[PDB]
Amino acid sequence: DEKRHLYEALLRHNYFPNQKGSISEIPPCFSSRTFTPEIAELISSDTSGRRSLQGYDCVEYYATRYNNFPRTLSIIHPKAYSKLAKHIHDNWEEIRFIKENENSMIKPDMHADGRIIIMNYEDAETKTIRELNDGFGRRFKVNADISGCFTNIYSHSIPWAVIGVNNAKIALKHWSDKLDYFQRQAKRNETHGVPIGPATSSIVCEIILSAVDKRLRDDGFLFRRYIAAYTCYCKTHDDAKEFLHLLGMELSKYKLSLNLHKTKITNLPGTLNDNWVSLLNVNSPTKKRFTDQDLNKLSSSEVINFLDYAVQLNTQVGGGSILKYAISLVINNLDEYTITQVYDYLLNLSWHYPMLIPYLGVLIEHVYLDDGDEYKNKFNEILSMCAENKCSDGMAWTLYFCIKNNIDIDDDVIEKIICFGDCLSLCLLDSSDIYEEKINNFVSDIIKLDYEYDIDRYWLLFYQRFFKDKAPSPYNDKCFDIMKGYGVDFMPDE
Amino acid sequence: DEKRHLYEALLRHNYFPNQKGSISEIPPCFSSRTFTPEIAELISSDTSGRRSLQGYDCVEYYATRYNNFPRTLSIIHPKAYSKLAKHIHDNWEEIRFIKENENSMIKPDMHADGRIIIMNYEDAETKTIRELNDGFGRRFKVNADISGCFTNIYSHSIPWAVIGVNNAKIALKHWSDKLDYFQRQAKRNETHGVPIGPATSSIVCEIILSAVDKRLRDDGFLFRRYIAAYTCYCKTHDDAKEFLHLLGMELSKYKLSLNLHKTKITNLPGTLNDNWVSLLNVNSPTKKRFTDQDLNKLSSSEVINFLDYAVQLNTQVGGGSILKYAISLVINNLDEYTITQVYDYLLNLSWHYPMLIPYLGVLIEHVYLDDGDEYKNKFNEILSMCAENKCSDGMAWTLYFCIKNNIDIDDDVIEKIICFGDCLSLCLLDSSDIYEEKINNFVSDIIKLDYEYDIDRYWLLFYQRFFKDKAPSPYNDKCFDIMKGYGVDFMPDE
Repeated sequence: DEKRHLYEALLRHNYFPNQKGSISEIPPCFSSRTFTPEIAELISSDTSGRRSLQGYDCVEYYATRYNNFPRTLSIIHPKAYSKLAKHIHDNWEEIRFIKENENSMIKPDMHADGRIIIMNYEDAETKTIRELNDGFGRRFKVNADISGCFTNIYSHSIPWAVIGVNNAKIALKHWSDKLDYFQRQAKRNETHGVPIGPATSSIVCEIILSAVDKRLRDDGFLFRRYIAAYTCYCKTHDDAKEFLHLLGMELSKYKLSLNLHKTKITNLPGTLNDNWVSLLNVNSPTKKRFTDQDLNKLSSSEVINFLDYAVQLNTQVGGGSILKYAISLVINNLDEYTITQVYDYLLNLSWHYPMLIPYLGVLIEHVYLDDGDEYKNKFNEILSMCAENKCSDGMAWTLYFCIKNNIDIDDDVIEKIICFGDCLSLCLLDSSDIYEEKINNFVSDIIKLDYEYDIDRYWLLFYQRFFKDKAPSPYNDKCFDIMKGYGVDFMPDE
Repeated sequence: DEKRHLYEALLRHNYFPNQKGSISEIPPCFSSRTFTPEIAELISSDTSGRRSLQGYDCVEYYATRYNNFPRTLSIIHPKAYSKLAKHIHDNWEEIRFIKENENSMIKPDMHADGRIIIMNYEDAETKTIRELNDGFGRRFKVNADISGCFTNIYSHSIPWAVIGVNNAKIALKHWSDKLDYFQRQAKRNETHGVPIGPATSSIVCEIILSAVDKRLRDDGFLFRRYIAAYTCYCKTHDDAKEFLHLLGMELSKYKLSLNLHKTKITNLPGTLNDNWVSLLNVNSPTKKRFTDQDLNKLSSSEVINFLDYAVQLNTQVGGGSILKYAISLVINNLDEYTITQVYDYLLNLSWHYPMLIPYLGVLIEHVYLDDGDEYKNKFNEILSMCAENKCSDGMAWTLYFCIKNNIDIDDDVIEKIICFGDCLSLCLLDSSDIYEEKINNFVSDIIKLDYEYDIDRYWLLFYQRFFKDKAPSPYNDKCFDIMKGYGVDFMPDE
């Protein structure tokens, strides 16, 4: 069924931040499968325990963007998440109108892997044909962005999108009001904001933005939405300015607004992709597939020169993720002579740009890591940099490389891994079991605070220790106990 | 006393958004004096009525910045504001540590006019001497900004700043907890955000940011804060990067963050002001005062050419409010021959840039407005533009000009003044009394909603109608009644 596929997707696949489909933002050690929908029903049914704080906090995760900026992905506390996912499942026949929207490019969809939200998933041919087809006969292309979107979505506006603003205000139960309550329970009983990364917040965002899409559609606008980005194709500048006005009205009705540093009108014909994308692909040494693998295999100077050219292009343009695109272009066709050189270049690029650390997972088997302890000092210097810059995805990926490849990790860099206080980093140090006593000091400092929001901020670490019998639950409810009795592990093996 | 001066300042002077000291963001028709502290005590003492919604909403006001961007100033609902101001007054001996901070340039201070928060108030000589004195011997100048500041200040972090994060978490009454509650009551019982414009939110921001200033001070950094902007003077780039790191830590401890599109390191010697400021002042035709007024009086071509040069400079740089600075340079020395020409140039500039509309209040007596109904169509075309662009300060200033100069206003532009739904615009239309019946339809649509937050969004309009006996109170509490019985008028005459 599609209800069952959504129920699997909300918990087994898209609970953790898993929207990016090329490389994940979270290392593959953390997996949210075995958190089955029946365990979510049992958690929702459980009513024990008393909480002194309204709502639940989230395990935080600062992922690095192309400009090294942090984006705070969140792992919802699972007692607050099981109710939210179960509510979205039970109400799916009244929610699936977001699937029938045609202006939302990334939306819930029955993906084969098990997910429902995968950004940048559709193939290049259809994307090109759509871009030309919608750019047919038009003069201007308007790009608009919602300012926060994740930051300031109003949860009380979830019924406003569903049955209208004034009908919902008069009505103040309906399914969308309980959805608003359950979404609020996900993040500290707070009206504004949604945790970034779970598909439940993507569904909540799609529900609110589908009314905006409906009103923009009914006024005859050619437009597409990519999460919070609206692209409009306009025969004249009348359409260009009036779409911006109507989008501003429709967002302001649901308390949202437009990012005016991201608004720009560009005369068609522009570029189907961004300009740096075609600059890289035109100069890519892999741009032609030769149908024989020896020809497809690249040389040392070819890959290195393309990587230098990508570095200059990112310094000179910087409009997008130039390094990640360029590295994905050359990463899978490396010859054995290249692997050490491109590996060290990736070490250089991963230090300077910590979002490039996941690509280091491709080469680690082919590179002989023992060497003369060069890579040993490299990964620790990266770990120190990720501790310094407060970057969670680079820290977690580097620690996944350190435990998976058994490379030792220094004490002084751990002094800042423990002091940074990223939860997912501390779960990796927790799964190592060598640093049991520095982990114990941190969790004891959390418990001695007697602040439930900090325990909810480190619920993944606390649950991993409780499931590994190294600690008891810090909660008086049965949620951790129902998780552990059924075998829920958020750091599972194969 | 200073307690009494603060008590006057919170309500009589800095209740309404009144922080800018050159030209106000709100027209002078709206004045918050006669809202005396004794009326605030009587409102706080009153306990009658029942509210179905937690907290109170605010009268909203989208003011236009230099890039035409809106900033949502708020007028707090006065039942939620009287308690907040009275709480800040009673606790002033425990709050006045923000006055003793030396890195906060704009902070509570006993100003002569009656205010405590006036940005851009200190004289140019001291500012120059400070800028050179702090730029003594240093290589780099770091500029950093808090990302939202007003948008995402965490109210629960008000005790965290006051007695420490962990002490406040263990303590979960103390004065800062009730301050957090009263600040939450100002905006819809919401944890995040502060209403922009009242001095109570400036005090709340100063309380939280003073701990950041204390920690940055104790680590030996030369830095200054302008609301949410940190400028640091650094002997090397070590200081430059480490100040950014420490400021990021101290803000993240109190849940804030750094605006990374506003972070930049510039090698000293840079510019004391911004570069466009010296470009305008070097080319300003008023840059030398001649001690005789006939020499100080400017000609037609001089002012017009400087205004064109300012328009090109703003198109070519755009880094700051070039038009407002240039117009303030020439506005007060106009000769009688200039006044019509500079008036029409200001009409052109006010249409294109609606934040320049307040300068039209200087020239309106010297310009013969009857004419051939040219200015009549001008102010209505501006009113239509302000309705279209959803700009509240331009709308309110243009309406203040229309009622004060008795110039007629068209029906079709009022069709969008009523449809925009800015509260302060509708209070001007309300004070006119010609459009009593279109106002009545709007307030009846608000009341028929039975949503208390919309009534709180238009509390100023509702109170003005109730005080003018044109409508009854829409509240079951006595707050409006205690206001009206003592004569509180938010649109007072002289």
